[PDB]
Amino acid sequence: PLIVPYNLPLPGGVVPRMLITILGTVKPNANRIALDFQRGNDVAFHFNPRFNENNRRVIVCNTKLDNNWGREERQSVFPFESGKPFKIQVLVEPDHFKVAVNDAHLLQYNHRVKKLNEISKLGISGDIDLTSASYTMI
Ligand SMILES: OC[C@H]1O[C@@H](O[C@H]2[C@H](O)[C@@H](O)[C@H](O)O[C@@H]2CO)[C@H](O)[C@@H](O)[C@H]1O
Repeated sequence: PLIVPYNLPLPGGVVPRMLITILGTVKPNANRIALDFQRGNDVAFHFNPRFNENNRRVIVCNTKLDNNWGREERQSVFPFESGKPFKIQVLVEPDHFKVAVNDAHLLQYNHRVKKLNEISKLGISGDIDLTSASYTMI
């Protein structure tokens, strides 16, 4: 496995047709997972499954610019389960990140950060055993 938090370099940032795949297993009694696609200190795309926010499971997505969080986009469809292996695929499309979990479409997140080729790191954190993190051009 990989050590969490884990940093995956994205050389020359991202670009449409780039597919990023994260394989892991959620720990028992998990509280959170986070993917942070960063442009330097900014977070272009924060993808944050929360297992207990007011006794609901929710996915919170956002962007952080100059250390300020923007408007959250929330998704109540929640495909993760404590204890279970997962696959998160993030496909960069021209206008949005497209996220599928376990081969089922989950959400899209429109690009707020425009300099895609400067989004050069993915941080992976939270209550998971991380198996692999990689990318491919499709
Ligand atoms: O927006 C993503 C960001 O959220 C922070 O938590 C928010 C919270 O979601 C919101 O309901 C409350 O009113 O303000 C909190 C602080 O901005 C998280 O702390 C952060 O890690 C991100 O997940």
